[PDB]
Amino acid sequence: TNILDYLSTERDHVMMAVQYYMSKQRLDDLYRQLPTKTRSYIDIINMYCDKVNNDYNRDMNIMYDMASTESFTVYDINNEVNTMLLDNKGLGVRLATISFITELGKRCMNPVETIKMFTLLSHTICDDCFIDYITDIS
Amino acid sequence: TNILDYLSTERDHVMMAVQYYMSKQRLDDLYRQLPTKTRSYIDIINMYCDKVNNDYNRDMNIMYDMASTESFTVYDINNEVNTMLLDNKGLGVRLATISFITELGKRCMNPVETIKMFTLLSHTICDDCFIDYITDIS
Amino acid sequence: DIIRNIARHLAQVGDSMDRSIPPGLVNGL
Amino acid sequence: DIIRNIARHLAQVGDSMDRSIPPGLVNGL
Repeated sequence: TNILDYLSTERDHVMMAVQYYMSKQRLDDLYRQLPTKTRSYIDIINMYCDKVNNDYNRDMNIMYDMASTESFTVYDINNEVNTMLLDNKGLGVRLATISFITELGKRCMNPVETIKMFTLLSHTICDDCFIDYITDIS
Repeated sequence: TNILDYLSTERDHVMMAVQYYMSKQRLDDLYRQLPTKTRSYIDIINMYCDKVNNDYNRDMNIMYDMASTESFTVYDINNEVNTMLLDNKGLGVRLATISFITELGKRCMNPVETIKMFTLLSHTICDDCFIDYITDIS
Repeated sequence: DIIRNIARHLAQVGDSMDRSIPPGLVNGL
Repeated sequence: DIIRNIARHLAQVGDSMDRSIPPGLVNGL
């Protein structure tokens, strides 16, 4: 899953550039339009996931390198997460899952499959429990 | 298609924040990994689409406001574009289409449908003709 | 339909931008 | 499978981060 192995022809480079442009423009514009509340939540997720990534670096890295070794579906990642969040109502596990899914996305070169994963897993992560924490902290 | 009408509950705000975090992190990391060549192409697309947007502002705006009035599919947008690019081998039309599809994406609140559109239309836009221009200009 | 109209509009804008570039500076134009 | 192992790992990391926050500062923790 090395970026260079996906950028073999000029068409590959140009198509990457166009897809990046479209996605970057869209994300910048979305943020420009977001309510202050939503922006505050983004900042919290940023700061708290950075703490997980910092404080548990070696743990997170292990989880990444294990996901590398085996092949599995977005579906079953999702279902494995939903099971954990059912009986674990902690804040930490939700933050760690966001960091983990985010890393998985960084390692995925299929943009449609990536957004599908982010979209599904964001539904799973944002249960009543998570919403209560985020609104409490904010 | 106003952002506020999609952000009705706290769950809506938090899910938006998580999805933004994941997508932004992914895009930043992708750029950090891109070859200089690809980055050069992104800069060209940025500069040339900015020129279209500037020099033909009133034209582009009209096209946006018309797309607002009617409902149509990504499929038929795509096929309408492919038809134009078949018999029009100009640079301009390709740049204008990128700007147009990018705007459509900014106005779409469904992230999966948005990336599907960007992905499909980027394939259509990046024909041999476009690649020849981009490599010539770069 | 409308989609066709927009696409035609895009080609017209594109061609006019092409014609505004001094000839020779971009191969193919 | 592995997926289960990772998910279990995520909960362990999460719970340890929760326990490192002084009690009371976050409702529910």
